[PDB]
Amino acid sequence: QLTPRRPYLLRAFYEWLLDNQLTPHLVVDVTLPGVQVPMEYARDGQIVLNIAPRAVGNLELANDEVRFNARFGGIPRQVSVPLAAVLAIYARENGAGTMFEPEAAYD
Amino acid sequence: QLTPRRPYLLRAFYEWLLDNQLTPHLVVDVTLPGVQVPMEYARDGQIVLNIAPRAVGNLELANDEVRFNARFGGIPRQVSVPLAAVLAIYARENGAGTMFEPEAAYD
Repeated sequence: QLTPRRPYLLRAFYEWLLDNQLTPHLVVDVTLPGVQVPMEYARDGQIVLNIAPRAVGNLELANDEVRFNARFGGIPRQVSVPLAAVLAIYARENGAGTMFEPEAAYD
Repeated sequence: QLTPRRPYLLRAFYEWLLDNQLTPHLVVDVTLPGVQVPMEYARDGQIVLNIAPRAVGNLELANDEVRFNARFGGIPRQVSVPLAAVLAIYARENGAGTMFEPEAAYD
């Protein structure tokens, strides 16, 4: 009945990480549908994308999707990750962050 | 280690609740140092403060403290609650929300 909270938590942890001068990495499960990522880096069914302001462009941490574009292997790429497919957000350095609990809306 | 995330979590749930058209209330510990709330309404050490945009003014959910203006008992009052004293946030209509985990920075 109520919307999922995952995108809001993702935004808060993202900011939190940035304020602690950390490099946020999004952990995505590329097995799910709608996931548009550079599969060449996916391994064991999941991919870890650096989403720091520096490393990416046009970042939109929306409720429906996490979108952005960046160059991989020298090729411009447009990335789209349904929130359903967002596993966790960790800092590359320390590891601080969180794994998102499953939610009814993402079934 | 790192700074506390409660402020960011507080902001996210606050956003999440309003987006679901719910009424967010704070649950404050009036026992801690620096808490500035209209004590007349505190009950057994805690005060439930409605923080919806209407029932409040100049709401500031900063990292250090929650500040806002409101009138309690016909008299205009300034509320100020150090993040350390915020126990939980929740929707008055369905109890949706969360109680914050204790964090190091607040000992």
